[PDB]
Amino acid sequence: HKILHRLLQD
Amino acid sequence: KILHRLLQD
Amino acid sequence: LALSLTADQMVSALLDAEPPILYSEYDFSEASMMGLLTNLADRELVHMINWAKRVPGFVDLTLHDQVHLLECAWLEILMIGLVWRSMEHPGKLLFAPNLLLDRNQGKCVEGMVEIFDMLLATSSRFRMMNLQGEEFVCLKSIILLNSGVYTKDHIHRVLDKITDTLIHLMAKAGLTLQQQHQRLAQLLLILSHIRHMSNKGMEHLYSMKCKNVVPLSDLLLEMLDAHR
Amino acid sequence: SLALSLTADQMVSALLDAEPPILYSEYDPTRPFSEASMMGLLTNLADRELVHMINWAKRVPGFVDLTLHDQVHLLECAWLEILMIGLVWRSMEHPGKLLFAPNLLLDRNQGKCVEGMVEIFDMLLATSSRFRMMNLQGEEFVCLKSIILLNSGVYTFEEKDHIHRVLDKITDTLIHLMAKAGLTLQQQHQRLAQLLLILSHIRHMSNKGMEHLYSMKCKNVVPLSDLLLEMLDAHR
Ligand SMILES: O/N=C/c1c(O)ccc(-c2ccc(O)c(F)c2)c1Cl
Ligand SMILES: O/N=C/c1c(O)ccc(-c2ccc(O)c(F)c2)c1Cl
Repeated sequence: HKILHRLLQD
Repeated sequence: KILHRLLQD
Repeated sequence: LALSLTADQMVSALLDAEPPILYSEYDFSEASMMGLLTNLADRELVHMINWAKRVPGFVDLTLHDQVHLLECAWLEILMIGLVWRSMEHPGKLLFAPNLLLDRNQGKCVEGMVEIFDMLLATSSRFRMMNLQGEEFVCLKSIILLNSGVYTKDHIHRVLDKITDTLIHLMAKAGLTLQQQHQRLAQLLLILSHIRHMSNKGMEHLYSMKCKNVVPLSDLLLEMLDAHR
Repeated sequence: SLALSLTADQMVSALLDAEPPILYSEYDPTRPFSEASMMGLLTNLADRELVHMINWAKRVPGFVDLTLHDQVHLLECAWLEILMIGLVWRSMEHPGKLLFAPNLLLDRNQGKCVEGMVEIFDMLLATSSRFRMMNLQGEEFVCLKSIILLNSGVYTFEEKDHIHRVLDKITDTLIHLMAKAGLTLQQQHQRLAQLLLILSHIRHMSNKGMEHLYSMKCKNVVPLSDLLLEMLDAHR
């Protein structure tokens, strides 16, 4: 998945 | 420019 | 003159000024379709110039300012027109009565399907809002006067008059105050999407140009070169 | 949803508190600018701002109600617009200059250092000039920034109805602020329109900045971060 996708969770 | 002429005419 | 018109007279004037619906020379490759779109657009552009001269306040502007506004807005104006007349053809773009294309015929040209999809989504939105002809004409004039305005008080005063006219139409239609403000906002936010779509269309048209093949009119090339 | 339940005043309060910090650039005054180094500054700065932008978007009422895929799409669509409206906003009290950061305040002539950049500086400056002439307020700015986040990607989509409900709330909020500020009823709708029309100019600049950024990538002028590369590829 995208980096953006991971930042949205953290 | 062509647009010039069209505006005047 | 513009600043003196009533709401109803603004609407009457804009309705009166509307350009004809043109037919294409249609009777299917990447080149033939593009030739059709750019042929149609070139002819539409000539009628757009007469229409602009009939948008209240526009003939007050210098020739130089009239040119700049049209150079900035021409594809936005063609596209909102396209979206408007496609409204009642879900999943289809009515480029002309004899040229009703679906999203899949957009795949006939590289990069074109994405633009078609944006055009179609906007048509769907107009349909969702039950956009009215009177509102459409107001929005089209706002595009003309707004898009290149930052690159003058008279333009902004005319723009406010058109806002007044939009609100007039909504009040006349029974909307509450709160509903009028919400709908005005909904309508103007679409202008953001129409700017986006013109920007994408311009880059596309530019790629088509450098690639030769599809011939563009001198006029279209010139409008095109104003964005570079 | 709790967003739909917020009052106008609570909406404004939420947005003002969610505001990201003003960040510093890694500008080095020991060295002269090159095209590469100035582009390096802007992209490094944008990258660090993006991380804060993500925390911010999560605090925009209604945004957390969307799926991750919807949140990703909206941010992919609006990130540069959101960065640029912020830039224009903080440049307001610096006529003729762009306050990228407190330690990086550039005029149009410095923009010329990067090919094709001056055109973009000029648009940004004109927009700042416009904010200044309208006397845009911080409460209006935060509303407009949140509208961009929710609106720009919205037609590239149920919950779409949800998003439009939230957008309607922000409209009610803008009107509430203008009324509270004493604007007549006519002035309220006139200003609402002037403010939203600016979003068309912001969209324009974003599209031009996206193409410029892509140009710098493809000419190997500067290395973009992986996050930046991803945000950019969403537009190509
Ligand atoms: O590169 N092609 C440009 C283009 C496009 O991508 C999408 C639509 C159109 C177009 C839009 C509205 C029109 O009325 C038209 F006649 C062509 C063009 Cl010219
Ligand atoms: O290559 N162009 C990209 C660009 C530009 O043309 C203008 C401004 C910015 C920019 C805008 C707002 C910011 O907060 C930022 F850090 C950079 C970029 Cl990244």
